[PDB]
Amino acid sequence: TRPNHTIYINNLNEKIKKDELKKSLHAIFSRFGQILDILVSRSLKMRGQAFVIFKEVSSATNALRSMQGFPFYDKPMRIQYAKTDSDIIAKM
Amino acid sequence: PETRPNHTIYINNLNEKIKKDELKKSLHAIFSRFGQILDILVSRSLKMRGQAFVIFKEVSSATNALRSMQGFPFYDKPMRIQYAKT
RNA sequence: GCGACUCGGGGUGCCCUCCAUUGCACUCCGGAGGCUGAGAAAUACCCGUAUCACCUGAUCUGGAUAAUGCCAGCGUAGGGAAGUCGC
Ligand SMILES: Cc1ncc(C[n+]2csc(CCOP(=O)(O)OP(=O)(O)O)c2C)c(N)n1
Ligand SMILES: [Mg+2]
Ligand SMILES: [Mg+2]
Ligand SMILES: [Mg+2]
Ligand SMILES: [Mg+2]
Ligand SMILES: [Mg+2]
Ligand SMILES: [Mg+2]
Repeated sequence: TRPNHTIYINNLNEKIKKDELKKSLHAIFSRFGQILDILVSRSLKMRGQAFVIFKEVSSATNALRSMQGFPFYDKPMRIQYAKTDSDIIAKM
Repeated sequence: PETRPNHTIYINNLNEKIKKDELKKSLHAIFSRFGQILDILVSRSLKMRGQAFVIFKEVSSATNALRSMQGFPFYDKPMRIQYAKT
């Protein structure tokens, strides 16, 4: 896949609240770069997943490569580059 | 706000199920790497459950502490650390 | 001041217990049962100049709860959709 400012994370523990996820996710991923936002959805379709939007793309690679498979609340987490830019990015 | 940087750190999202006594010990170890520790305050109120303070002798210490352990797994729950107010 | 009509604005969460789901979103709602609410999915409810819906602050603060804007604060904050008819 092509690099993107946004990394796609899944296999997340589904019982974690949107806000703890956001908060906790900012914890794991700050290191790599300035984050613009973390988008969580618990809707059947999008539960257990999340999108982390990075100001820099070097940052996302820097994150995905490093945090790949790393533990998160009792279970690993998968990371890939998002398939397409996020709105907040697109318009730039 | 502004996260104003000082020598004490405030961790939260800590595992509520763990004995506060053991928790303090596990907190001393894990953090005694970032320098001198003047004291660790683990919370005891059914409202402050899951949080604690780590008072470092030096401020720089607290800074590396935060950074490094930020989001670090601890009893199946990523730590979250910031500076304590004032 | 209530109230109609017309058109428009808006939110849809939490899990002490179960089942289903590994899902590429910004077109913002799975099933049972439980909680709050007017409303947590229906063109249902609510609202249209507003200290009288809702948003942004807020990944905010304080308290409670199984848990959640559940209750406070912030909040005379910054935004936010009007004409017509009738007593
Ligand atoms: C489907 C659904 N939509 C909306 C609500 C209502 N709702 C969700 S958040 C909120 C009010 C929050 O007010 P708040 O922001 O806490 O006032 P503040 O503390 O900012 O002063 C309401 C009424 C509901 N109970 N169910
Ligand atoms: Mg139900
Ligand atoms: Mg508010
Ligand atoms: Mg609160
Ligand atoms: Mg309120
Ligand atoms: Mg109350
Ligand atoms: Mg207001």
